[PDB]
Amino acid sequence: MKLSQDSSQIELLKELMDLQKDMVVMLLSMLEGNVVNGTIGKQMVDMLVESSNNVEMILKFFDMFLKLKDLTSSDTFKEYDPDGKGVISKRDFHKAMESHKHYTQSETEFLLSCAETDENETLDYEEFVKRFHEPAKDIGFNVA
Repeated sequence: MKLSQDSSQIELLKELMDLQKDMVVMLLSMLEGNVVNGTIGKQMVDMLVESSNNVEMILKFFDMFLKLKDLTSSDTFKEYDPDGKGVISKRDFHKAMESHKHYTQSETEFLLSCAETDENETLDYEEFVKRFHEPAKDIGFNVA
């Protein structure tokens, strides 16, 4: 949550999510040979219950950075940016995520903060998506 807004720690965020992927891998390894209603599975669900808030916040991170893809690829976004140039205004981006409306206002402002601002007020949303979504696609798979 903290590193996403800043633009200098992209590599640190990537390393952190790599560590998260390895942790989920070890948990899946923990879950080998488990029978239905197994003791290890019960202990795992207990751990998730103890870490409920953190799991919730991670899931929100992943869900917004996964819906970013079809938000960008929707036709509403492509008509807020009719040209195929690939740069959209900040106001047009705000209006696009409200026409899509799959994002709340909190998600709206968080995505705006995490998006790099430009002097032309037109950010490369291709750069935005190919920086954020693909890591989300790669690591969130293990959580799912």
